[PDB]
Amino acid sequence: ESINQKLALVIKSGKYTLGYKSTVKSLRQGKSKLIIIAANTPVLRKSELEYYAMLSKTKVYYFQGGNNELGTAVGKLFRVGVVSILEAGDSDILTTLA
RNA sequence: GGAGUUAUCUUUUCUUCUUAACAGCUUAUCACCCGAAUUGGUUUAUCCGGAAUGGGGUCUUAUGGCUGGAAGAGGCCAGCA
Repeated sequence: ESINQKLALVIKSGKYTLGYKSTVKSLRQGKSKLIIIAANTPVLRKSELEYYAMLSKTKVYYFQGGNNELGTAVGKLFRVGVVSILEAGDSDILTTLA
């Protein structure tokens, strides 16, 4: 499974949140278990979500496509840089590594 | 405030007067509102704002207007020696 297939399942039973400030919260306190980082996410602010994730030792999914492919997988128009997955729910993203 | 026209006739008809550096007061655009849940802006709007979120949160520039200088000075037009 690719994570964009499983993102539609996070919407229902699980919880996600989008944003730089939203992911900054979630890596510092550690409410996110798995973040997603896209391709064309801005210069400084992308690197910090890699940093804080390695620091707290929260997991990072490095994405295949760009911000448009990531944004359509959740559901807004804008160039979604990150998706912070708090709870999985219906998503089979846990049992990818078994 | 001043004058009803040489010719029939005219006092709410025409004309003249009707003003003033600076400092203080304090507005459109931009960006840590990047970020972005939401949606003010004819609107296509990812955008940015009423409204809501962080970390602990807010800000610059600036047509005009308001206020001070001006206790004082000019000026339609007249009164005396």
